[PDB]
Amino acid sequence: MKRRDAAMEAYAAMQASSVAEQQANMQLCDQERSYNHSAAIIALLSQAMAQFKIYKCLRFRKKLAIDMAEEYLKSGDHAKALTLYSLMLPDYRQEKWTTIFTDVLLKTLRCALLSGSVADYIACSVEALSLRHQSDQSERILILENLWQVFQGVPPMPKTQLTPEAQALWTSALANVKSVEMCATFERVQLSNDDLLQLQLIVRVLTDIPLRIRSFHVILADAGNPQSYYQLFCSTEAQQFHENTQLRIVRLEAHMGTDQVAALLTCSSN
Amino acid sequence: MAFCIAVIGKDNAPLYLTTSDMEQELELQYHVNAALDVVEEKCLIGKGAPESKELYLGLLYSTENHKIYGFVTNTRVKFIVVIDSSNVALRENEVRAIFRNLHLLYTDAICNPFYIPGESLTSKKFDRAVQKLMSGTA
Amino acid sequence: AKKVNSEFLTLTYGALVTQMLRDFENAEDVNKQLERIGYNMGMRLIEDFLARTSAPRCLEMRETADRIQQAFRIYLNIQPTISNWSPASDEFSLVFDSNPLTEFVELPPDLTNLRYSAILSGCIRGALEMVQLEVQCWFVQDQLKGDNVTELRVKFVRRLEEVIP
Amino acid sequence: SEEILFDCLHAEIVNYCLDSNKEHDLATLEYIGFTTGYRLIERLTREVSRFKDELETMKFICTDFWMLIYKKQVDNLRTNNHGMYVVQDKAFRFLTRISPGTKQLEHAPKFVAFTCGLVRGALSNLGINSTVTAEVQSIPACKFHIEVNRN
Repeated sequence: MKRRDAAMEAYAAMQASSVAEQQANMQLCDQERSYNHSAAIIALLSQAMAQFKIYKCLRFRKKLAIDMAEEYLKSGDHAKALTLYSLMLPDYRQEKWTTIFTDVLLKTLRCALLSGSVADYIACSVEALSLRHQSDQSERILILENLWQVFQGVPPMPKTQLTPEAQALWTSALANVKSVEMCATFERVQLSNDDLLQLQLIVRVLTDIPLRIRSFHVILADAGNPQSYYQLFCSTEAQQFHENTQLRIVRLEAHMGTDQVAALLTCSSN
Repeated sequence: MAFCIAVIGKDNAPLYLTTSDMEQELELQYHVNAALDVVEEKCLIGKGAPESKELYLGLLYSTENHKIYGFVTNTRVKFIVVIDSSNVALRENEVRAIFRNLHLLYTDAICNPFYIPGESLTSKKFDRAVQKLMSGTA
Repeated sequence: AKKVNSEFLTLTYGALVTQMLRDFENAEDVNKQLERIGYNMGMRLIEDFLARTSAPRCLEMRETADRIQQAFRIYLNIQPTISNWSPASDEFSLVFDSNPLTEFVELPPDLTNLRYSAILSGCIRGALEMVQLEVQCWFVQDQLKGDNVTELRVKFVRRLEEVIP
Repeated sequence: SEEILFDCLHAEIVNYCLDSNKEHDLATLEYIGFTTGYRLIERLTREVSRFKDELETMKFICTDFWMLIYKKQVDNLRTNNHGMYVVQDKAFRFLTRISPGTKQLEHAPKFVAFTCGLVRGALSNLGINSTVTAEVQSIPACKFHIEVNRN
């Protein structure tokens, strides 16, 4: 890697002007230009990762994997980089190291936007939303509005940040792509013979910038039978079924501003 | 002589300030320093990183200008300073004394009833405790 | 090993203060609980202090000051230094460099009105009324509330007397 | 005679129990207390090398912690194969002051919580874990029935 960097400024100095032995240095410059492939970094880190796994090492393989992904970004092959990052977020989230987690998250969003993988884009964006208090507020707002845009098809505003090719990437997508922390509150689990339950779940929003209040759906849990706070009139359940009934929510179906979260912090049971 | 202080909980890190003797730690390895730790565990952990002894780790982990010296308590807390000096004329004895001091300062921040254990060290007092440690032994 | 056998007590006290503080929102409510619980505790403790120091009984505030600072010596292993007497000898001040019963309980809990030494105030008053000395107690200075020395104050209010044979 | 403070204070806790919860007593007392005792335990019999993992029967560490606090030794120590086991103690300090006649039995959970709430160790039977119930049949004779946080 240092060698590639050194090549960068070696170029730069070569642009300066270019009487004895200097042509040799010129062919040297050209030959190391041949060396600008720097996939050797990839191969070396490949071997390093394997060997680290050999002694039951996860993080050095994990960190060198982030190095692999970042050089993929320098390689421009953002696809493999986002594949790596997609594998690498879960372990960071389990690891809880709140410093690194957002630090890789911003890069992962960068890969999602360049790739146009709008599904991964929205998922990582909403997980960022869930706890985005470390970053600046207005940036959270821009993320949210871009998210709503892409749920309803509008491209995100950082047009200068985007390129026409990536514009094509994500305009092309969404043909298959389909479908802040809050809490589920059930007043009565283990139903008796006759009762009713209304909107008791409480949708707390950890984000400062409010989620826009338009709609929402809850899908009636099949457990047993198939069926700044905001408290409202939704109140789905109004009927009677068999007793000893419990409930459990898969996902928010969050139709507040967005269509749905696509990321599973819709806890089933806290 | 950058002492990246890092107390670790069971798994996560309650306090890991970035300070030394002179002034703040500029070098941008912090979150990935904690990532050095997550390779000090899940890798350089072996069957050893947790023990039932007041843990002398003379260089459980080493690298250029960055040398990790570790400690663990029966409560599974990970105590780690890093020797960020390729070498300086300080010998492990004062490092042992420093882990004594850090043990005591951490557990006296623990002495707070208000502060729930396992959370970010709120105490500006335990701060200045760590700060005097850094200003002295770095 | 065992510089302080009873460093346990201060952590128990911190547990009690935070438990109440969660229970009762107000610093004032827990102030009354601390005062009354100190009252019962000091009622428990004064008899033992008079079993050991075997004092005659306090008929003079200089004697009261010496007795109670001796009790602090023998109960909380602290050395309060009597000072700031009243011209009328009612007030005197007890100089605690380290409130023993607190070891960085919390310097900022973001809560003024929450006074810690109220347990001491309750103990001193309940003790005193066991020995027929109704004296009010409060705290002129308190390190935790931003001071450098924690200073209890007591002023001789009334001489209780046994009556109704 | 520093104990008298704690005897009186725990006595008055035995006094007030508000009806919201039985034991409002959270365990931060236990957590910070074992951390303090372990400040005094700056040495315990575990080898200098990190890999060779030796577990210290928290039974024994409980003995030592009593000597640091309860001062009198745990006597009859019966143990099942797995993390479930018990201590049988003829004398208990807070129940030494109550009449030995088995008439005042309720006052135990304040006792048994104090031996719970001590952070665990990864290697089992390492000396620090705690989750404990008590069944005091005879007054001085506490019966702290242990259950590990694990199985």
